[PDB]
Amino acid sequence: FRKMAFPSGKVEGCMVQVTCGTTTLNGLWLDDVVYCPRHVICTSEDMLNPNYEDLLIRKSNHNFLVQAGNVQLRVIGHSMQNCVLKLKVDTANPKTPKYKFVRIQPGQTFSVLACYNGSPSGVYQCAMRPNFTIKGSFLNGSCGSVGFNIDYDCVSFCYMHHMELPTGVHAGTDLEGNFYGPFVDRQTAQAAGTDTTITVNVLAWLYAAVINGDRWFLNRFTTTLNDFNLVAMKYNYEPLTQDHVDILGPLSAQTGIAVLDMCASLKELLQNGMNGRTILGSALLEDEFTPFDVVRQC
Amino acid sequence: RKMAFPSGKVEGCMVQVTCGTTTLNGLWLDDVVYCPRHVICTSEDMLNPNYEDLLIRKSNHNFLVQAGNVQLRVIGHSMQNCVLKLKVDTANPKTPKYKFVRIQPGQTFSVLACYNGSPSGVYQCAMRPNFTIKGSFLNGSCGSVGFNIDYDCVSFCYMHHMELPTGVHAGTDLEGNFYGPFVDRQTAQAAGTDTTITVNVLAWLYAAVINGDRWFLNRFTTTLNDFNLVAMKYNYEPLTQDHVDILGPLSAQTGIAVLDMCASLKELLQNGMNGRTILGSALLEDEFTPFDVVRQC
Repeated sequence: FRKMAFPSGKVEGCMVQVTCGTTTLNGLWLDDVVYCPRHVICTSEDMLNPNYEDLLIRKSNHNFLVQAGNVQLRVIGHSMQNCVLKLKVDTANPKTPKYKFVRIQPGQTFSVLACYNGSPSGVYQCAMRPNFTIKGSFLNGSCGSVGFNIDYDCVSFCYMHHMELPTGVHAGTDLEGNFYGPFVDRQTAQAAGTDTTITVNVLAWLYAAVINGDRWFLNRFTTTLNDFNLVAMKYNYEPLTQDHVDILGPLSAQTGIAVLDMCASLKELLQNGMNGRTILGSALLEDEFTPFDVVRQC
Repeated sequence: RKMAFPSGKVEGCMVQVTCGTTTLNGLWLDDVVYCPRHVICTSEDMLNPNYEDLLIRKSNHNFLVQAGNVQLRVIGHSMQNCVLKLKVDTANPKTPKYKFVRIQPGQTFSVLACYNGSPSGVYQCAMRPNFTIKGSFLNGSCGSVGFNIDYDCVSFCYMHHMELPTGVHAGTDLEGNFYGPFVDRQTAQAAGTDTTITVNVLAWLYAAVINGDRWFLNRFTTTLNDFNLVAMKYNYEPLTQDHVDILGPLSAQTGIAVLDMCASLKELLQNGMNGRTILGSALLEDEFTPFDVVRQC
């Protein structure tokens, strides 16, 4: 089983480079506006304690060198929405796809077009962790790269990359500029909270392995909902809510295995390990597959 | 993380090819459409098709090439080996700069998997030693292509043809030559025993020490002959001298000579990883090449 990213074409055409001062990073070009992280304007001296309203009011339109591959791009206006700098530009992007700006919730999956200096470098599928971070591959220069789902024509932009956190993990905002998590585009001592496993996702990953013909982890047991949580907590798993149960109903009725019976297997797998075995090619319990993802690609 | 190429230069090449009641994918590049030759076969045909014969009878009006909504009219058809080349009336505007390439086992490429011509998603992939490739597709995904990009330039490696009982896939290079001992005929085929790609494990292990996974090292050193004897009994492909020189760039940037790293690997092949993981896998993953590692470090 393969983690599958979305075909990045519609995003590729919106990736531009944005420069301010000595700083350069990526921006997102939709419809005569260019979205980018607001720290493009800090001197990294300003990073310890930046007054953004003060640094921005000291900037002219001409202070923003914006390039889209070959051609410059005139900035005729500039404003700030929460942590995102919104750059009015001379020309509307003709490759603007159909889009929306979505704020996802932790556990949900999306794809990331990692870029450098406005050049797309690669694409990958990841997940927002319960502690509001993204475990990803970002060299210095990924700032501004975006996270999205594509649905029919419609790119659902849900994430823009801002910061690396000491843990090695990545913090960003939605495309409105509100951070995911207790993180601030500033140089504090913010550490990521304690990560947890997305219990609802590993369960859905377990149905897929049965659907693709693996039954060896099941058993004869079942478990109350409360009993299952009190056990999984001990392994740093996210509580399983009645909402999480309902979400799984589809995948249950397709396989014939009740959702709490399936939790009975997760309990056994957590107590035993896999005894040398694997599941869809992993020796780990995979939490970056959501119920939606499993229904689509199985 | 595993990191596929930007897909949009290829997305704008995916078209649908229907012939009878098989419908699969095709690649449209400058007035030709590329496609598995087993589109011209049916229920009973593909139990032993004579392909030269099945195609000398059919004509252009047995092929339905659709680029989304716009239908392309086919104005000539030829085979190469197992690729079917349908000439069409309209040259593709979105045609990119491109080469046909044939990759080697243990090389990586990106699969832009599509269904009836519209692309589903992209993933990163390796050509296994047994010449199959791991993961899953299903019914509609033949004609989905594999590729690398270098500079402006899409290098096409692969075209999906077959699935096999292992749960794994079989395809040709873009010139119609099969990768592996497989045929575009519906009778019983199987992967050979696949082996693990030794030089990609070493490049992975380097990528670990490049990110401060520093504990699987030892102060020790095996050598090429003594290491390969291990390789043979854990079903790892042998390490070569070209395998070492390739890893120089990564040995240069660590202090870790390549054979030292091999002693580390042996004691993981023997003992195991002993509880811990390396970059969050309990497996010694081997679908990252030395170039892949550097391209992302």
